[PDB]
Amino acid sequence: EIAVTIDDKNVIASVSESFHGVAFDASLFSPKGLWSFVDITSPKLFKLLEGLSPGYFRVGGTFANWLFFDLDENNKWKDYWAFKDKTPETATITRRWLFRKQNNLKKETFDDLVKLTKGSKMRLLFDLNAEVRTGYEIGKKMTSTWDSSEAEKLFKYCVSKGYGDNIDWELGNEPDHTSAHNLTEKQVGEDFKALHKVLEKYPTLNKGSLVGPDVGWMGVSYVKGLADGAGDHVTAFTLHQYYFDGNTSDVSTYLDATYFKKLQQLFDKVKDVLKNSPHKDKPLWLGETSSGYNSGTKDVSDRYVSGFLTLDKLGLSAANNVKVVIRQTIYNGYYGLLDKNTLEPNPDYWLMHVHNSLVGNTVFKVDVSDPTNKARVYAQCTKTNSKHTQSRYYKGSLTIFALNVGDEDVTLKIDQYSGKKIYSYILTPEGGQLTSQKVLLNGKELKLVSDQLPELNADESKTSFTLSPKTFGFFVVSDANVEACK
Ligand SMILES: *[C@@H]1O[C@H](CO)[C@@H](O[C@@H]2O[C@H](CO)[C@@H](O)[C@H](O)[C@H]2NC(C)=O)[C@H](O)[C@H]1NC(C)=O
Ligand SMILES: *[C@@H]1O[C@H](CO)[C@@H](O[C@@H]2O[C@H](CO)[C@@H](O)[C@H](O)[C@H]2NC(C)=O)[C@H](O)[C@H]1NC(C)=O
Repeated sequence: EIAVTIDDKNVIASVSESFHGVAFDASLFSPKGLWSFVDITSPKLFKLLEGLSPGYFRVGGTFANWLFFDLDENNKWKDYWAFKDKTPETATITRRWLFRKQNNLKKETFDDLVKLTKGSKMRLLFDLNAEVRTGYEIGKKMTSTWDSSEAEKLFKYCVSKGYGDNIDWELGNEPDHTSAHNLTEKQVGEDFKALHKVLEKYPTLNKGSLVGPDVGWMGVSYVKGLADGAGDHVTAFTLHQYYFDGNTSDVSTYLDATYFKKLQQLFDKVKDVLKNSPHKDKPLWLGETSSGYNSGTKDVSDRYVSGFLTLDKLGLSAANNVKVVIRQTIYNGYYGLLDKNTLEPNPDYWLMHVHNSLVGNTVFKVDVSDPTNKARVYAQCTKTNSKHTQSRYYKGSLTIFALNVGDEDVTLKIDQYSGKKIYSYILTPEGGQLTSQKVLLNGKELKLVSDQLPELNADESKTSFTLSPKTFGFFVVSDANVEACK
């Protein structure tokens, strides 16, 4: 029904081996530390994160700009206007600042995060506070300089504990959108230059990635500002992306293929802003991404139907040589991968785990004949070393994956592999309901067991590349014997 060509001869991208990531929002902290519901210690969580490994665990977001390591009564910043209650005098001087005062990142919570990420083969990507600044004068002096004293308190603690081998750093978050000090593109460049100079003093903490500036399409000027100011010291540019407002959306929004292209346009805008930069080919990460902003869509974005945009994003990012995709959030909000209380995995968790199991980092271009875009196809090399695929598929195997938001059955006519052996991994909702919170792999429900991931049951009843309406899945062409994959 649908014509599909895969150019399996030309590698268009090579993503990170650590392609998958999850975000742990800094809004999980309070002045007293984590909210009481937050679980970063259950064996269960270690097993679920391992299922997305090797990957990234991002601690960050808007609230990172009022998080304080080991907050006590003597803290340097406690008497500073941006970290006190709003006054008539400070009420109109900021860019959308929330005046939430100070949250506490406790020593033992930072210990637990290092333990969790090390334990799960995840890197800890920590979002440092950018709104601790000197030189500002209310109503007189707009300019202000990043003050590294807070970051160095955490760096000294890391060195004291022998932490660092799995820690990556970023600084601030969406400065274009929310900022006490109205940070400019030039200031963010200067901030990253200054952080890189500090990290030079902590060599055990400076071997991983320094990424920024964590902006979406309205803030791409800050990517250019960061490239100009500190580009020679930045590993990768972190981008943020959401297709729509989750709060005004419903089940139909999550099936709407007109949204797909929003992601491509973000990548095009970044390439354009960088067109006159030595850093035009700097790796891009999605450092914080989901379908709906404003915490997603209640009782929708934690359900099966979230999977369509989730899968399209994973394939289109990889096709654009975006190295890392960090999903907002591991839990909390309506777009959580897990239930925040039970850690029970939502359908998007299972979709990411299956993608992580079957999909390697070498990427090919897929030409698909469907001007409607209701059917989306991607092709990358089968991952050969996942607990699933180890000694099961071998280098040269191709993983094709696809989604179908149409209300028809589609057959992908992939002539060039006609007569090859197909292993199918088809994800459908329990009870046929798009809002199901339970997902079937080839008719079997995916679930844990004494906190163990279930074995993936491949379906060897091949024959064609077909999707039922409103489904997605992966097809491993075990004997594709693709040269680029060897
Ligand atoms: C910092 O930026 C803001 C926004 O550009 C400036 O103006 C304020 O914007 C906020 C919301 O972001 C409004 O609620 C305020 O009423 C606006 N204030 C005005 C119009 O004065 C703000 O003046 C800027 N501050 C400095 C120091 O330049
Ligand atoms: C859109 O936003 C509002 C919050 O501003 C959500 O309504 C809240 O839902 C929570 C439970 O998740 C309740 O505790 C609050 O009382 C609700 N507040 C209000 C003001 O209604 C709402 O669920 C969101 N809707 C969607 C579709 O995501």
